[PDB]
Amino acid sequence: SSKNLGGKSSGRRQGIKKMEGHYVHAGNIIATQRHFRWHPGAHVGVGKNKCLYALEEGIVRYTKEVYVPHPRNTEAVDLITRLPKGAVLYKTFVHVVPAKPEGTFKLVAML
Amino acid sequence: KPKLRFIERAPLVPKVRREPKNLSDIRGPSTEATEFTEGNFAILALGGGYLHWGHFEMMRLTINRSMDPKNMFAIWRVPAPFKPITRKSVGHRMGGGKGAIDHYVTPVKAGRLVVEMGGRCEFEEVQGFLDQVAHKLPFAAKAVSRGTLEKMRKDQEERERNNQNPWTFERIATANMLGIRKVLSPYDLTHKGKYWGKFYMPKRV
Amino acid sequence: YKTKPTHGIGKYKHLIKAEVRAINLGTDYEYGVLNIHLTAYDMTLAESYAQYVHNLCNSLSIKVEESYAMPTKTIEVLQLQMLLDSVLTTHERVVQISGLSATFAEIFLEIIQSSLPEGVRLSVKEHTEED
Amino acid sequence: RRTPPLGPMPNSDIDLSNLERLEKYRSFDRYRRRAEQEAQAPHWWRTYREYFGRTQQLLERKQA
Amino acid sequence: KFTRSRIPEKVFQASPEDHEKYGGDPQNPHKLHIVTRIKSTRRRPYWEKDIIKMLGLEKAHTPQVHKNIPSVNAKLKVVKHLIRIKPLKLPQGLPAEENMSNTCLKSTGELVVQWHLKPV
RNA sequence: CCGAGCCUGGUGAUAGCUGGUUGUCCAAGAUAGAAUCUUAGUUCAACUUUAAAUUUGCCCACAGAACCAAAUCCCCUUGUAAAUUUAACUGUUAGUCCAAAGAGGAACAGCUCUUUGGACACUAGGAAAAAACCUUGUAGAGAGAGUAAAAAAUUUAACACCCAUAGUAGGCCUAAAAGCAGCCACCAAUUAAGAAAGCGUUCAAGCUCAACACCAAAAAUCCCAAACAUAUA
RNA sequence: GUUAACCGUGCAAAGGUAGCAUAAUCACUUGUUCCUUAAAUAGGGACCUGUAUGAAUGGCUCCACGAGGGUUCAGCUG
RNA sequence: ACCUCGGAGCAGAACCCAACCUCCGAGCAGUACAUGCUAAGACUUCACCAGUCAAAGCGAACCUCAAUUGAUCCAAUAACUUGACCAACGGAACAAGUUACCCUAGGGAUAACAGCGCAAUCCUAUUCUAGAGUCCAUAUCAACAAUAGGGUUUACGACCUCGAUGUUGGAUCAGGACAUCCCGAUGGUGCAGCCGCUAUUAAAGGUUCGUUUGUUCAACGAUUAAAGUCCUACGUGAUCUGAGUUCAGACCGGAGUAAUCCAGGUCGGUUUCUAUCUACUUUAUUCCUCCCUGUACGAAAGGACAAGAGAAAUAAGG
RNA sequence: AGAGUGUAGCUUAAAAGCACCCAACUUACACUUAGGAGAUUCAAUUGACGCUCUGA
Ligand SMILES: [Mg+2]
Ligand SMILES: [Mg+2]
Ligand SMILES: [Mg+2]
Ligand SMILES: [Mg+2]
Ligand SMILES: [Mg+2]
Ligand SMILES: [Mg+2]
Ligand SMILES: [Mg+2]
Ligand SMILES: [Mg+2]
Ligand SMILES: [Mg+2]
Ligand SMILES: [Mg+2]
Ligand SMILES: [Mg+2]
Ligand SMILES: [Mg+2]
Ligand SMILES: [Mg+2]
Ligand SMILES: [Mg+2]
Ligand SMILES: [Mg+2]
Ligand SMILES: [Mg+2]
Ligand SMILES: [Mg+2]
Ligand SMILES: [Mg+2]
Ligand SMILES: [Mg+2]
Ligand SMILES: [Mg+2]
Ligand SMILES: [Mg+2]
Ligand SMILES: [Mg+2]
Ligand SMILES: [Mg+2]
Ligand SMILES: [Mg+2]
Ligand SMILES: [Mg+2]
Ligand SMILES: [Mg+2]
Ligand SMILES: [Mg+2]
Ligand SMILES: [Mg+2]
Ligand SMILES: [Mg+2]
Repeated sequence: SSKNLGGKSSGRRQGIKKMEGHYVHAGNIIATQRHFRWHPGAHVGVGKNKCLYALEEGIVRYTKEVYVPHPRNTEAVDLITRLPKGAVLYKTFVHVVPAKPEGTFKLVAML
Repeated sequence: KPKLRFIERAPLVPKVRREPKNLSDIRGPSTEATEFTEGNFAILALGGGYLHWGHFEMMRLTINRSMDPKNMFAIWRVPAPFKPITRKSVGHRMGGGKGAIDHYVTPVKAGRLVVEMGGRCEFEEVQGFLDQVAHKLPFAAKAVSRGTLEKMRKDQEERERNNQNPWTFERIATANMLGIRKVLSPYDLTHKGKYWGKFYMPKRV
Repeated sequence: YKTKPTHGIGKYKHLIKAEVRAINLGTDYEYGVLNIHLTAYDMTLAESYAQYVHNLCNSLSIKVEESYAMPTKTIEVLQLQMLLDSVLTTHERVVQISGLSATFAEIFLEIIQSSLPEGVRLSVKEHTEED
Repeated sequence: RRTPPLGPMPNSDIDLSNLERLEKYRSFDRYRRRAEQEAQAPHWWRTYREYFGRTQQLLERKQA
Repeated sequence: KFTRSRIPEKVFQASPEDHEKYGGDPQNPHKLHIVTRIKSTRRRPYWEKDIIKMLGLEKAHTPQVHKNIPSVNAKLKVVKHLIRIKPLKLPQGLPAEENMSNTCLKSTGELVVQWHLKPV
């Protein structure tokens, strides 16, 4: 008969959309997941899904940085407290090294 | 207590999750108990295979019968049976889910030492019944002292070194000389020529 | 990534342990969970003493697993001569201590003795109790 | 594949067999400080920095 | 699963013995390969076939020239069992404009800019 | 020829089902998945064909893709020649074996189900015959040439000759247990012979041994090429 | 509970009565026993957990009759 | 049994990935009431549909949660909005049994018969010596297990055949294997003799008649030297039977409201073919009797081989 | 009598940073907030007082 029934769910198609070095315009989704596999860094936002999106035009970069959580989020704090006195956690981040300058001064007129 | 203790069939706390039959616990050489631990003689398993409770019982009994308990002792080097095995009822059509659990079995790999022996004795005294045990067992097995084992290893090493055949298996594999990886397994880089399935060709190199 | 050289830089769970006998071996020794029962008549005093003990333990790199308090026993006594009542109370406060190597324990005991407050009594014994 | 690390990994020296003898950051502040220090150090794995970035007098003072 | 075989680079390192066996020297290495195909692209993976095509080795036994340089070498490695790689070596000077027409590839890999049909 | 007559008409009824579908020649061309009263079908996708516009497309190297094996993605060079879009369509959308990673089943199936790669459903040569193993593909004529894969090897168990007296029928235990039912002890005389290692004794007795001396096959019509150890790779 | 008259207890509209019974009657089933045969998974007669018998769904006897289906003495006959 | 949705494994490192594979769960709840309005740029459950995320801006402050859901048209509604366990969950606005009285179109894409594969089950032989066998593992039997082989059974699979490969038994005729039931020739024996048990070798010859029974089987009676095991499309229906069994009639029990049904029982129930081709159509065993003999052997009970003579029986040929 | 030297507990600090102490939250610890205390042993890289170590 088969006692087990139910798990016929498809794959979520999650993962990295933009790998390191890829040029990225503002608003594009860099990477999608459940549970922070990758974290947001410079010029990278977060949705409600934990999906990372780019906040500026330029090159995506991945980097191992030091994890220091917000003091109001409690679990992380607890974990930190638990750790021995020389250790630091480390975590993988996604930055967007911005390409163009925010703007340039151009000549309007000679008054 | 110098005597093989009772290895009861199944654990006392059984497991409701049915495992899939991964045969990779048979395939290849044993990562686990290759070397000794305070026992001069042993039964070396020269091949992979699952040990039923019956086999265990046999091992226990024969040794006990032909043991000199004051002068010698014995140890299990294999756990009690723990991998469950589902058999379906007699003569069912295919499908309708996975079958119910029947019996439990320890996987042994080649290179494992199954039973260990020690005490005031030579290997010549212990050979007789250990050989019998080996014969009884469900794989290539060999009654093996420490010294004997060492000798065997040395011989193997020599073979590896000596051979005038320029073409080893390893060389052909890793370099991918004939695109031969289209034939070979991905495990045939670590195992090399020596291991095929549960079988371990000890001569070849 | 796994194939990268940086693999497992985020690994933290081996730095945390998220999961009793008296081991007296041969040259390395351990007393098993010693309960220091601080019995006294003043509520404050016993507490103070307990606190001090705890502090000492902390200083000395010794674990303090439990530091509970036991209930106050109302020993109601009739002062016989004209019945004059005197409802006294005895307060027991505990500080459990695990690991302790040969030389340390004696020293600790000595320290405790030195520090003993005015009208307070000790009892150092094993954990096997029913609260 | 399983390449070895280029230089020394972080959190390698401190672990040991006995975790429960060690001091631990009972606070947040200490941890934060440590993190900052780590950040300040160079490392070998790329990072944010890679891509973006008398006696008499004393005596007198004391007297004062 | 059959896979796209990654080959370690201890395989591609010439020993002194190897050198002795074959012709070449480690200093002053050959510039150019003659790369001949000696095996079919059938009964093989598509990638290999593609590589072969790229190399210009559709015809067997019909040699092509190539540069002895990393990218090309990598490609060759992908299909090295399908092929015979031998160094192009020029005893006489390499072709000018007057010679061009008169050339001959030969066995033993040599271009030979004087090609007469007369004996010595 | 009645589960509801026969005839004519509606009726060229309707058939996701079967059968059939006619001159020549050339060219490109093989099966990810989706829903579905749907799994004998179909619409979309995917692959495929044509005509267009194009600018990159394959192959890729450092760097990079997480905490609780084999590889892959990404990817400049380089070797190459195409891929993407636009316009127009049909047809495939009931597959097989082989290698490899697995799952179900008996670590059964020419079994079933996924993935990765072959091959076949396209010619040829081999593996006896042979779809799926190997060698090999772009074509035609030649009474030319060099090659590729490509022919299965093995034959097996002799083994010792001699010589054995004693404290002692050790104690203990046992109706009796004598080297040998079970324990403790295992000392000791002569060159040399265990407080006995096989049998054997109801207990004894006799036989040895240790020691001196001496030096792989069995099934059903009829075995299945014929045959061959010797002139130079 | 005492093979049970009997007792205790529940549910029901009533609780299968007379009869007949291994039947042309789920299975167990070659049920058990007497006759029949040298020999009987057949036939006849008895016994009765038929747990799925049974009363105009007709129950049970019985005279005649039946190309109905079984068994059989004798005679006979390729 | 399942049918929609979600998490983990199979699927170990970008996506993707199955089974009537293994395991957990969902068909909400809580907090808000700017859960306002707009809008660059992306992801996407391999299509579409559905889903996801979101910079800036305007307007205001100073969402949690893994799944927690349902198209169109229709309804209800002044309007905003709200309607399904349409759970067969991409949903037909609303429909059920049965057919052996059946029919049609197909299918060897899919079963029963047979073959073929495989060999779990089944049978056989070795290995191993625990244990039985007053003692003694191997006269004989034999546990745990090991290594082979077979293709008698029950299955499993679905590769040939559904523009038909016709079935259970029996008759007829038998070809074959040997894993020998008898007949021969040996070895061992817990073989004195007679009987035996066991192993080697042997397939020239043979392997009964009845009661019951649709039956192979099975039981029983009488014998016999013996009344072998199997294969051959469960040998053999263009040679036969058709008692069973696969139809239309009918009863008993039961199931069902009923039509009707039952891997229940029972009475009844048409078996067609002139041979085109291949193939083919005259090559001694055994039992008993008499003696040997009431001898060998055995303490007695009992009781032989061989050698010889005579009678039969079947089979083959007249 | 000789050797090593010599920043408060400690330091590839140069008057630092960690250790430390009292309160208030705390059962207590821990955290946190308020406070608290501290040092170049002394004379021009040299010498003379302080320890540690080895002798008598
Ligand atoms: Mg899943
Ligand atoms: Mg799926
Ligand atoms: Mg029509
Ligand atoms: Mg259809
Ligand atoms: Mg073509
Ligand atoms: Mg529908
Ligand atoms: Mg198949
Ligand atoms: Mg199939
Ligand atoms: Mg050609
Ligand atoms: Mg003797
Ligand atoms: Mg009945
Ligand atoms: Mg009759
Ligand atoms: Mg009539
Ligand atoms: Mg999409
Ligand atoms: Mg905004
Ligand atoms: Mg539906
Ligand atoms: Mg649906
Ligand atoms: Mg009928
Ligand atoms: Mg029909
Ligand atoms: Mg078929
Ligand atoms: Mg069949
Ligand atoms: Mg015995
Ligand atoms: Mg058919
Ligand atoms: Mg036909
Ligand atoms: Mg025979
Ligand atoms: Mg037949
Ligand atoms: Mg016929
Ligand atoms: Mg009739
Ligand atoms: Mg006929």
